[PDB]
This record gives sequence, C-alpha cells and structure tokens, in this order.
Amino acid sequence: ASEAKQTVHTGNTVLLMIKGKPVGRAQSASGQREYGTTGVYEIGSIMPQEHVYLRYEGTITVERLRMKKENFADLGYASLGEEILKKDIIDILVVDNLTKQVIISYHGCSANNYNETWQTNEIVTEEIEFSYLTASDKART
Amino acid sequence: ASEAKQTVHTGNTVLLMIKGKPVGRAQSASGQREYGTTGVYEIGSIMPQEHVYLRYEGTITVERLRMKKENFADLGYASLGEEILKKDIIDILVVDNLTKQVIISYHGCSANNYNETWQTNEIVTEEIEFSYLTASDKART
Amino acid sequence: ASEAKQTVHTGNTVLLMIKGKPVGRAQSASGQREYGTTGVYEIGSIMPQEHVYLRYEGTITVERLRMKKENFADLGYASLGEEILKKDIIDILVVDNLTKQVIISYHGCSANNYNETWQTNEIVTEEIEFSYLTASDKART
Amino acid sequence: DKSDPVKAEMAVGEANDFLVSELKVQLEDQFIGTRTINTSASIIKDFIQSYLG
Amino acid sequence: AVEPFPRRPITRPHASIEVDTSGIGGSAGSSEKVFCLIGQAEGGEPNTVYELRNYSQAKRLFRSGELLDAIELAWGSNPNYTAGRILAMRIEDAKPASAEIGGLKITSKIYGNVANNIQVGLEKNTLSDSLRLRVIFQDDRFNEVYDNIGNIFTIKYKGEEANATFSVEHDEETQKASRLVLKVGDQEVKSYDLTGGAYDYTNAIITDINQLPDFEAKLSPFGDKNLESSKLDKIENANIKDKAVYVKAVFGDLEKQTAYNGIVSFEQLNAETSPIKTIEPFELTKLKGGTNGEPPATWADKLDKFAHEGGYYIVPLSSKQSVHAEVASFVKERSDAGEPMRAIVGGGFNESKEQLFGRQASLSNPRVSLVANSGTFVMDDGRKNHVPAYMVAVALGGLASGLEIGESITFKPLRVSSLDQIYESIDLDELNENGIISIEFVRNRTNTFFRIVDDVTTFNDKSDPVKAEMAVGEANDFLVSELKVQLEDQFIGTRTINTSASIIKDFIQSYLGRKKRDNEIQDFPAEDVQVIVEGNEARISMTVYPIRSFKKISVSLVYKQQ
Amino acid sequence: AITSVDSYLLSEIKPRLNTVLENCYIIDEVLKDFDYQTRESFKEAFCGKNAQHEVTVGFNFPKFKNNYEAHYLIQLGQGQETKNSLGSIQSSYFEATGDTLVESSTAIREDDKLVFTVSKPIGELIKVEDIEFAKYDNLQVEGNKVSFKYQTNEDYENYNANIIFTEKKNDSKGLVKGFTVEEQVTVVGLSFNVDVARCLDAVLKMILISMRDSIEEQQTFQLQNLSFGDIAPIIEDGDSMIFGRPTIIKYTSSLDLDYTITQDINKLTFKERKD
Repeated sequence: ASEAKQTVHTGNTVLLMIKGKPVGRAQSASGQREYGTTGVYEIGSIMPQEHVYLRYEGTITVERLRMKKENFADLGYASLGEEILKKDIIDILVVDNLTKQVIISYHGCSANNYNETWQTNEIVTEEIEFSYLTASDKART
Repeated sequence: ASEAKQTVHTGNTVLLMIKGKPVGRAQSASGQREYGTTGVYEIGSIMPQEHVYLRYEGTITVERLRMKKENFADLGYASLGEEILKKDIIDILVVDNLTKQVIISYHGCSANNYNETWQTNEIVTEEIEFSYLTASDKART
Repeated sequence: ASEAKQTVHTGNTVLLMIKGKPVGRAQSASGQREYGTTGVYEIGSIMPQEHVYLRYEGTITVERLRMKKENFADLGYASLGEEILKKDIIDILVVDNLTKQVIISYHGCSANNYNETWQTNEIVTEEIEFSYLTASDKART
Repeated sequence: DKSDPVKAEMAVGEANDFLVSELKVQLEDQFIGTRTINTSASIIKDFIQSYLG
Repeated sequence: AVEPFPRRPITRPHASIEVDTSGIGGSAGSSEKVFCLIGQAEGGEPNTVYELRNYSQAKRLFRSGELLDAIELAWGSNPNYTAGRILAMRIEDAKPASAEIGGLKITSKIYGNVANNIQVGLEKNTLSDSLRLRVIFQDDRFNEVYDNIGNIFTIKYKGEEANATFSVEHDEETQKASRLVLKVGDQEVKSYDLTGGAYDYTNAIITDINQLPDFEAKLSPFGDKNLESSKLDKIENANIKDKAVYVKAVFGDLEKQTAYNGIVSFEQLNAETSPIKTIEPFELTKLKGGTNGEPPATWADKLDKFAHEGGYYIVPLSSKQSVHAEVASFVKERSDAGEPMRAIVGGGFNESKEQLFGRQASLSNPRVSLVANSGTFVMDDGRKNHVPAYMVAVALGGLASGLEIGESITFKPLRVSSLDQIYESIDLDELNENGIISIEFVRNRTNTFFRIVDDVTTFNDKSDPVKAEMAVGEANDFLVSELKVQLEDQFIGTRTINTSASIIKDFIQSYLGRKKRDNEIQDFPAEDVQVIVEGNEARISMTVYPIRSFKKISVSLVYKQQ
Repeated sequence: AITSVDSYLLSEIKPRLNTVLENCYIIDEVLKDFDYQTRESFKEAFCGKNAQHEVTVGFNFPKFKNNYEAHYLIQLGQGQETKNSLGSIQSSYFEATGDTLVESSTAIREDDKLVFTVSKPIGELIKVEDIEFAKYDNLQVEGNKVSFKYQTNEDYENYNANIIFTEKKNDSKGLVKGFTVEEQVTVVGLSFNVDVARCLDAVLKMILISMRDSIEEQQTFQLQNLSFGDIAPIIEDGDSMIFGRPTIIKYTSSLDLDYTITQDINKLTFKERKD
C-alpha cells in the first residue's frame, strides 16, 4: 500500500523522460520486440531440433494529450514536413519516480507513424510511434 | 478549469477553418502520417544498423452533420461527378478559438473518399477523406 | 464545566467560508474521496497479496437556501452558461466558529453540476457539487 | 559571496522575486482590495499553502 | 558513524576529461546490513569510525593499506553479490605533524608518517603591505596560495587639519585588541569597542566611518574580508591624513581562508601570561612529529567503539588468537545486549589442519566462523597479491553482506585466482565436520570455479541448525531484532494507554504472517506463541522452523543392451 | 462530569441579563419590532443603570415570594438518552484535564524567548489568538506558561493576547466512559401585565442566541432547539392574573466519567522456546 513497500510498479511510480525533460500529460506507452525466432526442421524427424534468432525488430508507442505548449511538434522531438530529415535519433528513458533511477532505456529511437485527433467534447489526443535500434536495461545494478 | 489557464486543448478550444470560413457542425477530425520508415540489415549482425525514411503519406479525415445549406457539395469544397477534375487543391487550418492563432495547417489537400448516410432517427452524417502534400505547424513562433 | 477532551463538532461550531466571505444560510455539505485501491492476485493464491493506490477522485457538495442577494449565481462562484469558462478555481474552507482555526480546506475546487428547486410549500433551495484537486488539513495549532 | 544563491545567481533571485510579488499582489486583492468581513491567521496560512502547492 | 568528507566548493561550470591508468573503482551497493572492518591503514583519524559509500572516499581518506585492499575485495568479489556499506577504523594510533615558525603553530589534518612531508610558509607582499601564504603537500601535489592576507580596508582623512591619528587598544587579560578610535587634532569623533554589540562586524564600522564627512573607509577587493570586529590587530597611532592607513586582521584573514585548505590548521603562537609572538613571514618548512605510533596490545577499546552501529558483520584483519577472543567476547556481549553480530576469522598462510583444530579447540562459538584457506587475488591496476586468510575472510564477509537474509553463502562461487593448498574430498570432509569452513575447487570442460562448500560456525554440534549454520541463525537474528524494535516503538515508545496479552499475541501473529507472504519464512506454528504480563513486564515465547537447504544427491547408472 | 443544565442557565443568564438591561442601545435593537408605547415603558422601568425596578430569576417551588412584577422561572424538565458508543467509550487522554479556559496575557521578555503566564498549569494548549507558530519558533509549554523563541519576533515584546487552554491536574492517563443525553428545560417569564411578558420573552431569545457563542455552549451544550408555548394565565386566584409564555430549551451533552489505568507496560523481554 505504501509508496516504498509496494513490490509492483504502478503507473504512478513510473516517470517518462526525453532529453533531460519529463513528458507532460503522458497517458500510455507500449514497447514490443521480436527476435525473429525460427525453428529448424529436417527430414529425419518432424520435431524441431533447434531454434535460432534471425532479425531484431523493436518499436515503442506513446500517446499524449496535446498541450497548448511543449508538444512534440513544438518541442522538435517530432516533425511534420521535410524537416524530419534534419532530425537526429532520440533516446527515451522510463524512470522510477521516487529516486530517478532508470528502469529501461530505448536507444536510437526514430519515428515511424504520427497520429492526431480532434473531437467535439473529448480532449485532443496526440499519438506517435517510434522505431529504435536497441533497448537496454542497465545502471540498475 | 478556466479558459486561458487550461494547459490542454479541449475540443471546445479548437476551431476548424477552410478558405476563410469556419466549418459548421463539425464533429470529428483525424490526421495520420507515415514517413515510410525502414530498417537497414546486413550479414554481419541481426541488429538494424540504421533507420531511413522512404515515402511520405499524409491523410486527414473529417466528419460533419449535413446542414440544409453550406455543405461541402453545396460549397464546392467537395464534388460528386466529373466536376472534381475542375477542383483545385484546398488548404485546411486548425485554429485556437480564443485568439484565432494557428495550431496546425494542411497544405495541398485533395479528396480521396466521400461517404454519406441517412437513417430513420439519426442525424444525417457527412464524412470525407482528404490526402494532402505537406503538413506544417508554423507562425506559432 | 467543559472538558475539551470529549468535545465534538456540530452545526453550531462550524463555518463555511469562500474567499473570506461566510456563505449565508448554508444547510449541509458532504465530502467524498476515492483512492481506487485494487488488489494483486497471483496464480497460487486466492488471497490478495497486497493493495495499491491508483486514482484520486474527490467531490464536495453544498446545500443552500437561495437568499435574495449573494446567491451563488450573483456571487460569481457558480455559472449559468459560457461565463463558466472565465471562472477560475476557488478554495472552500471549513473553519471553527470558536477559534477561527481551520478544520479542513479544499484546494482547486471546480464546479461539476448545479441544481435549484422552486417549490410552492417550502423555501427555495439550491445544491452545488464541486470537484477539487487536493484536500488539506494544515494550519493546525 | 557564494554563500547565498539568491544573492549571487540572478536567475534564482528572479524566481524568488516573481514568486513573492505575484503572491502578494494576489493577496492584496483578496483581503485588502476586495471587501473582506472577517479573516484569521490560519486562513491566511491555508491560502499561502494553497498557492505554493 | 561519520561520513567524513563534504563537498568541495566549485568555481566554474565546466566539463573536464583526463586520461588515467586507473578509475574510480568499486561502489557500495544497496544492502540490508552494514560491514565493519578494522586493519592497518594510512590516513584518517585514529580511534574514529568512518562510513564509506564509494571506493573514492576510501582512497581519499584511508589513503593506503591492506584495509583499502579489503574494501576492494568486498565490492569486487562479485558484481551480483556486491558488498554493502562499510564502517572502517584504523588500528594504528597515528600522530599529527607540527610546525611552529613565524608566530604560527601549524599542524596537519593528516595523521601518520606522511604528515612530515607537508610544507607551509609565509611571504611578505611588499606591494600592499601584506603577508602571503603558500601551502604545498608534495605527496598529493596539492598547492595552495593566499595573497593580501590581513588587510581589510583603508582609511583616509580628507580635511585640512594638521594631524589625524588612528589607534587600537589591547586587553592583556584575554590578549584581545578590541577598540578602534579616530582622533584628529586632539579631538575624537567616535570610538568602536570591538567586543560585540554596536560594532560586532567591520561592515558596520566601515558604514560608520563613511558617514563621517571627513573620512572614507574603502573595501579591499583582494579576498572577502567581512571579519568580526574583535579580530582586528593591534594598531597604535597611525596617521590617517597620509596616503593610506590599513586596518589589519592578520590572524582573522588567515583563520577564515586557511579553514578551506585541505591539509593545514593554523594556531597563533603565544610566547613561551605571555604576549603574542608576532605572525611574520618565514621559509616554507616541513612539518614534523607526525608518525603512525604503535597498535594497541588489546583491541577491546576499538571494538567497543562500534557498539550501537548496526553492523551485523565484523572482520578483524589479523591472525592473533587473543584478538579473536576479544571479538568473540565483544560479539557475545552485543548479542545479549540486543545487537546481534557475526564475526569471520581466518589466520596465517597454509596453516596446518591440526593448528586449525587447535584454534577450534580453543574457540567453539556459534557467533564466529573460522576460514582455513589462504590464496592470492588479482586486483585493480593488474597487480595480484598473495595474502593471508583474513583477507579471504573479507571476501566471505563481503559476499555474505550482499546476499539476502534467507539465502546462504553455501556453494556460491568465488573469484579468487588461486589457493595455497588444494584440499582433497576427505580433507574437506574433516574440516567441515569439525566446524571449519573451506573452499573447494572444480573444473568444467574449459572453466574452473572456487566454491564455498557450506556454512558452518566454530560450534561443532549438528543438532541445532541455528548454532551451526550462520545463515539460519542470521535469519532468526534479523527476524527477532526487527520484530522487537518495531514492538518497542508501538507500545513502549509510542504513548499507549492500554494493552492486553492477547493484543500482543495478535500483533505477533500479524507480523509472522506478513513474513510468510514475503517468503522470508517457509512455515511456523501459529498456536505455539505464549504471552505473559507481570506489572510493567511482559514475556514472549514463540517458535519458528528454520529453512533447510539442499545438500546431498546420490546417483547410480545402469547400462543395458538395446 | 455530570452536567447540571439548570445551574448553567443561571450562571450565564444572571450576568449577561444585567449587562443587556444596563444599556439602552442594545435594548432598542432587541425591541426594534415592538410598538413605541410598549418599548419605552419597558425601557422606563428596567433599562439603564438608574432603573428603580429590577428583574429577578430563580428556581421553582421556593418557600419565599418572587418579584411577580417581572421574573424568570426555571424548572428542570425531561431528559432522554439518544446516542451511545462502543463500550460506552468517548475519548482517551494521557493527562487528567479539567475545564477549558480563556485567559488574557502580555508577552514577557526572557533571554531566548517571549513567554506568556497564565493563572493555572497549561496542560493542553488550543490556541493563541491569531498566531501560527512556525517550527523555527519552537512553541512549547512549561508549567503555567507558554513560550516561543525571540528571534525575528522582536517587535512583540509587548504583545497583548488572549489564550485558550485547559486545566491540568494529574499525569494519570485514563479513559472516558459515558453517553449522550438529550435534555429539555423549561423557562418562563412572569408578570401581571402581558406587555411586559412579551418584552421579557424577546429579551430572553437574544441572550440565548449570544449563548451560542459561549465557550461552555460550544464545547459542552450543543444543538439548541427552542419551543414556545401560548400565553396563558398562570394564576387566577388573586386580585389580578399572572401571565407568562413558557419556553422549552433542548440540549445535547455527555454524561462522562473518568476511568484511570495503572497497567503501564515499560519492559519487554523476548525468550525463545527451549526446544
């Protein structure tokens, strides 16, 4: 129940950072990976003798409520026009709120999809999809 | 809670404009983009060395309640028959209601799909899909 | 004789104050808070291993008799239309009649719904329900 | 002197300056400017804590 | 304990990068418990215990010695089981070095034979009628310089009158000089007593003098000088109408600035009621008299220093049998007092198993374990050191510190490069059966391991696991100690109006149930608890089953046709 | 602490009533609604420090005669139990505490502190008027005086203040046992002239309102409920009738008792099972 004693990361305990700033009004974040695993089969038997890894695919999703200031478009972390070619890679960190310790990091993030919605009575929702080169979980120990 | 102090764009704060007029009885609007991102792989290692951008796809959706006057068909912003070939590009703006400042603009919008529905007790719903050349967010600063 | 070790609060020892102004002919008020506690269930246990706080929701209601002057609409605290958008937050204080010390204060109160009843055989009454950001019981002795 | 950041770093002192000045002017309006019938020390304490929060 | 070193003040925002042969080294990891060590060590205050969170602090304060090597073993033995926080105290009773030249008694913040390599000197700055200081600590190559020392502000009298005189008086009872009077043409304007009150600081005096239309006191920009008024120097009849009259606090300016020097302390020499020996420039001269002293014959006083510190594990870096007895007696005292502890010991090189039994015969105590093996370790900078057993004891202590309460050190690997002797299977069995903890060697296809065969204390009997296995006893120790301290807070500490025996029973059962939910304890009897209350005292009795580890596996194979 | 409501009414009424009748301005506010004739005749009679006629108050069935020109009469009335608590427990205290007092004091100049002195041991402090002592002030109590530190408060060596505090008796911690009692008490004004009675009743209603701010009322006697009867001839066997409008006052209060505890645990010893 207490802040420190809870063995499980609630959404409250977690903080999301980009380039030395927190991301305000964040709502969701998902990370998916595929090692390109395959099975080896031969004439001798149907059962797969071994499994091997072929290709590494890594994507992370983020959703956000469009603030009147400090949006991804305003902040330059995301781009709309041809300016994207002038945007370098980005690194994302997911952080423990209590001590600012690192939980997991995404390296070499680059954008894939950018989505935006407006509606009569809902809050403006901003979504973006990032593809990255590697993901590492170090500096914890 | 107040109009000015809310850091988040509610649906109320936003206004949608086309060609120097507001769009009455607007209900929804969505904008999606794909940079055609791909990963580079080589024989040396499975991990993707780099990411690059290939093709730019940009589409915006709008829904509206068919007014008895000033519809897209009536207003000429959309066409049904062969007259479409006589229709030029259109530019859309999404605007801050308070000060008429610009939030985001779509340039070179051209139509892809046009949908219409009628039903016994519902309000007539008009939908249209626009594909555009570029999207820019400037003049804010 | 008066032994303070057993005293309790009642309607005659409490004041309801807004912006320093004591609201007149106020009848009742109720306060609610929800921490959204949820349990964690493992596979090998029917019992909840632990509970965690997730979400803070709180509302306060106020019942009043509509004075001919200084009603909630006239005071500007409430609203009846688009005037609401220009209404800023308020703090509602419950203060001790005896000492004028504070018992509990609600910070960042915002209005949720407004109810008024016109009846033939009874005095006019109105009810307001607010949603607040945080509560506080500081400034004690 | 490096002992006190507010004295040395204008950015820190500026943050204090705007904080206090914005607070007091708001406080003047609520109690002095606006007609207040009654006020207690604790009420002021709560308002200050509300502002800082 | 004391975390000795606070921040270094900084001057500029910058990033600097410099190649080096060595890095910052290890770091203390998160830990439930603390590890205490004593050993030969250069640097630091004798008979004082220091807490270390990083190897950098250990280098910075415990400048060298086998103790510092022990810390490296504690954190470098296993990255997964990195040792926790550290408490350290040097056995050697080192002395400071001192220099008494030029009206100043100069002493070293450093204690040991190194302290004599400190050189300090004063110089005369003819440019501003001021003294100058330089401090060089050659071994650490630390160079410091101060200039314009003593001169605060200058006074000029601007009027046309014949003579203006500045005077400061002296008090012989306390040796202070606490008056400052401005006189012009045998007439006085004001007098400032420098004994606090109206003119406590020189700032007010400068403000006071500046208000005088015929005078101006102007601040010297070379160094912050806002000293208290009482620190002004003895001055007698200085002509204010002249070009410049200086107001001086030679020791006061020295006292402030020299406090920030990392090597030196300053004292003002009283002549040998004797007046003050004048502070004057002198040659940069070595400090002298700093030595390491000798270790005490008994370490009991040192061990008593660690009482009420919470360090569960303590390791003396020695092989002396008497020293081991002192620790065992000390640990026995603390355990009964309410502060459980464990001691890890190991002596000499390749000592005979019979001598090990000799130590066992002399010493049989569950609170201590005796390590037999001696070996060599590869450490930072590539140096490999061949060391006695008590350095191996640190590795066991550092390992056990990192491990959780419920997990034993049994069978876990160790990084030690090699061992003096390779015990056989029978040799190992004799040691373990006789309450001796040892190290075992195994070889993979292309890998080699050094493993801790089992947990055993000097206590021999196998009947009771808590006595034999320190891991089991440790689990009981932390369970009870954590329970009681919590219980003290709720009922004794916190104001409790009423209490019943049954209430205590429920609270105990609540506590135990929580531990099971955290997997700290496997099982226990719920109904076995007993509570008795008698006036102001209560008796509590309960039982919990110790955890059992996996020891033996026996296998047989059968070959067959088809 | 069994509460005698009847005594409390008399204690509050007698001083406050005299003060109200002493001045004329307050009476005019009270009698604003009444006509000119009745208002001034009452004022001519009882109002003012120089009033020859005077009002009296007493309990029922006295063996002497009361001033039937104008008199307040009280009788105890019914009582009922309304709400209980688990184990009949009300509160727990670490100190034997008596009544709650309000006292006025002036700050005194000590070396490190400014201190107020009070007639009795402080026990539990409740409030000092319009002071929010910060932690750096280090507010603390000592015997019959309360102290706060001097620095950055140096303008207040002469501070004049009111203090609310409790009477401390013993360090013997104990519990409270009791329940809530809903009690009714009757009050009536008497006269041989109806106009005086109506004025007299109206005066009573005002001081009942003022009693709502009293310390005893706020802390001990809560939830007023007033009920007025019809004007009736109390007496008919005489040269002229006596007329009076009875009123009924209701209260909520606690009938409490102190239970002292001696089983203070100080020692705590842990012994393991021999097995």
